Order: sequence, then structure tokens, then C-alpha cells
Amino acid sequence: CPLMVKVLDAVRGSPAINVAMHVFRKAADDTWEPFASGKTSESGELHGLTTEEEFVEGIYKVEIDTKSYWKALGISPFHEHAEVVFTANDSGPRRYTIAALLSPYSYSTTAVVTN
Amino acid sequence: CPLMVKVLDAVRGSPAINVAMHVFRKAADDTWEPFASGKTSESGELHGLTTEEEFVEGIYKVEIDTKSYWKALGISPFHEHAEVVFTANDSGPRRYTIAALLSPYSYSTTAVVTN
Amino acid sequence: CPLMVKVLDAVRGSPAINVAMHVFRKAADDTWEPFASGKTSESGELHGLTTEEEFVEGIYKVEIDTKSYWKALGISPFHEHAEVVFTANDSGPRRYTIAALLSPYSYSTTAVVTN
Amino acid sequence: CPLMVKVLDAVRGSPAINVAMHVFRKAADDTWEPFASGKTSESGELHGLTTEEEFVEGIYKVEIDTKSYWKALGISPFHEHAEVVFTANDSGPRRYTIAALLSPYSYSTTAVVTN
Repeated sequence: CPLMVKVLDAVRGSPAINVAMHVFRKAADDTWEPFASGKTSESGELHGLTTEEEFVEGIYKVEIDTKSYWKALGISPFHEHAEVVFTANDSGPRRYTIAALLSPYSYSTTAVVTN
Repeated sequence: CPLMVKVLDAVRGSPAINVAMHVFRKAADDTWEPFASGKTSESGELHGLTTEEEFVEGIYKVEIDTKSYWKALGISPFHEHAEVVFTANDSGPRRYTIAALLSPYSYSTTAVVTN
Repeated sequence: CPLMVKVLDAVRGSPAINVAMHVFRKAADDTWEPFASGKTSESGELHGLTTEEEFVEGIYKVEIDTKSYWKALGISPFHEHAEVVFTANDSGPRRYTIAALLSPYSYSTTAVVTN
Repeated sequence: CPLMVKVLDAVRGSPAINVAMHVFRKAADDTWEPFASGKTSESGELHGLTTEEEFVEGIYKVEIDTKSYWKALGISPFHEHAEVVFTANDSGPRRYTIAALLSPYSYSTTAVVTN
């Protein structure tokens, strides 16, 4: 599993469950093409977005719908979404774990890249 | 000053100086219209992006060129950039300070919204 | 001002106001000798803790009373406090700004060290 | 497993391996008593510190030796250590995952508490 995302809620100290996200890949003509999508599970994780074969070199964008997450909890948050944009697999295949830590007016994002 | 950005470098323990960024407003056709840009000062701050009259309600994106910053320092970064996307002034004009804390494989962004 | 602390609230998107903290210096017997304290202003900042003459090399601890802050806001926190422990002035006097970003179940602390 | 710690390196985008930490519990007389210790594995995780039976209610402190971690990589970091202090099990037994994200001049810590 070459691309996984984990989302935590910094207010409750819990996984952020049922958070929707879409992944995009930059095409040769510079547009963002839809690549994969999913929502976080009860553990705050989203697995199975792609395969080693499909996940070729390129620039990818993960757009995490954090606004809908907060709104369903009654909160009007600052950010519309949390976006993570990165070049992947430039030196060969790697495994990427993207973590997002959510607060109503702040988010943090971290990448763990393994070989 | 309705919109200010402050950037810190978590590797060196300093303001992040000469960080370039662009501010976009979302157009009617859902494309991003650039409208302001600048680079952070010796204090890591960028002021004077817009004015209260011009800074009307809408969705705004700040794209911070973190990759160029880390490249200029000889340090390999993960992200292409750090984006902050938010709806402004939904309850009337506010002063926004966007605070970004940068590491090569992680960043955080926080909004301090004052009235 | 050799030592300043700035605290932000990631839930409300604001300076964290009236946050109490104590500064300790490590004694010869490895106990913590209190020597300064204060509470953050309307801007979330605490200035005037020490002076350049008094702020000699040594190990210092800032204990930020985050639990009281969250309790005063009616929000359940995880931590008893946020501690920052550091050796000061190891290469000669520096100006230290300690920046703390607070959420109920997460915090970050960053040092901006200028010369 | 009621108490686990995970440590990541924000510079390299990797688990922080072989990071030492000590856990303490506040005694009835207010002193910190040694509770458990260990070092992070190749995955940046430390498991098996305690048991459900042993991990009674109380105030606990995790002192993570982040300075030694950075020094072994050639870096003189800001913090002496990263300390996480918290009341545990106040409403019955819970499972605690403490995460720490390390940069030379910044650290973040998060708690995920599950029932």
C-alpha cells in the first residue's frame, strides 16, 4: 500500500472519522486529473487508494474535506480544506503516509516516506 | 492591515525570510484569480497584501512557496508548497494573520482572526 | 527583552489571553528554582520576564498552565501543562521567543532565536 | 496495550528511531516516581511500557530524550527534551497513544485517547 492517509482530531484526541478526501495527479498539460478518493475509517485511516503500478512518478494533491468534518460537529472552521501537494516516486517507488492533525483554526500535516 | 502572513523555520529556529507567496481569489467559474503576492521580510512577515475595501467576502487561497525556500537552503523538502484556503469575512470584516510553521516534511498553518 | 512567550489558541483562532506561566532555572542540585512568572496579554504575549544581565547561561524551564486556560473556557484538556526546557545562551546571549500553539489534545512549541 | 508512544522526525520524514524516554508517575507525596522506560523501535514506536492493572489513575510524565536524538545526527537542538504530562484513567481505563513530531527548534505532541 503505497499511499495512506491518517487524520486526527486535536480537540477530542481521537481519530477523525468519515473525513472525505480526493486525490489528484498533475497531467502533462498542467491540469489536475482525478486520481482516487475515499473517506477515513473508524481508525481515522484511508487505505487502498492506489497500487504500486498505478502510482507512477508525478505531482499529487490530496484535498481533505476538513470543513465538512467540523460543520457536522457544529463548528465553522477557518480552512475550506487541508491540501497536501507533493512530488511522488521521483527516485523510485516509495511508501507515503500523509498525516493531518485537525483543529478548528489550525491544521498540521506530516509525511513519512519509506523505502 | 486585513491580511498578514507570518512564517517560521523550525529547522533553524528563525523567521523564514524571503519566502514567496501568492494570494488568489476564487472566481465565478471556480478558477483561481491571482490578485496579490509578496515575500516575507527579515522578520518572516508579509504585510500590505490588500486593503479593507478590496478584501471583500469570498474564498481566498494563499500559496506559500515552501519548496523554493528549502531549496535555497540546500535542504530536501516534501511539499510543492503550503496552501491555505479560507472563506473571508463571513460575519463581516476581520483582521487575519496566517501563521505558518515550516519543517522539510511537515508544516502547520494557523489563523488568528481578530475583530 | 531576552525572553518572550507567545501563545495561540487553535480552537478559537485567537491569541491565548491570560495564560499563566512560570519560568524556572535548574539549580546545582538538579531541582527547579522558580524565578519569573506572568500571564499572557490581550495579544497572547508575555514580555519582561528577565533582563540580559540576569539571564545567564543555564537550563531553563517554562511551564505554561494550559489546563487552567482550557478549564476557564469550559473545554476538557489532555495535558496538565505545556513545558519547554532548554539551555540558554550556549553560544552567548540570544533573544528567545517561545511560540506555543494550543489545542485541547495537542500542542506545539517553537523557539525563534535571534542574534 | 494501554500506553504507547510514537515519535517522528519532521526533517527526514521518517520514524525517529532509538529515541530514549522515561515515564514517571506522581506519588501521594508529590514526587515523580520512576514508572517505565524504553526506546523507540525501527518504526518509531515504543510498546509494552505498562499493563492495564499497573496503569492506575494518576498523573504521568513522559520525558522523551530528543536532545540525544538530534546530537547523534550532528544537530544542537533547542529543547533539552520533550515532556508530556497528563492525568490518566480518571474516568476509568483508557488506551493512550502519545505522538511526538520532532524538529530541531520545534516539537509537537498529540494524544489519542480511546475507550
